[PDB]
Amino acid sequence: KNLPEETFSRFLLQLVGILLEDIVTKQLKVEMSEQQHTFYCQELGTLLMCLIHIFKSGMFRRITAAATRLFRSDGCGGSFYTLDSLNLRAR
Repeated sequence: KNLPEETFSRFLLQLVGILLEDIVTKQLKVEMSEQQHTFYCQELGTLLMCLIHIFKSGMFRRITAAATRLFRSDGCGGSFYTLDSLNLRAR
């Protein structure tokens, strides 16, 4: 028995995990071009803007209450991008 809010928040956060683990460790020439890297940055920008509008506009309350309980808890046995891995990628 899984909640819909859990599925939405896990999907968005694993997508940020994908984008971050791509943007950090992938070389600027031998894999992607310059326009591809700028589009990576633009995609992650509009994704975090959609996440901010979800976390701020107040029409989405259950999604925030879902995110508060899974940001804080650990990854399920390493089967998820846990939060401090995203902090390593951000730092």
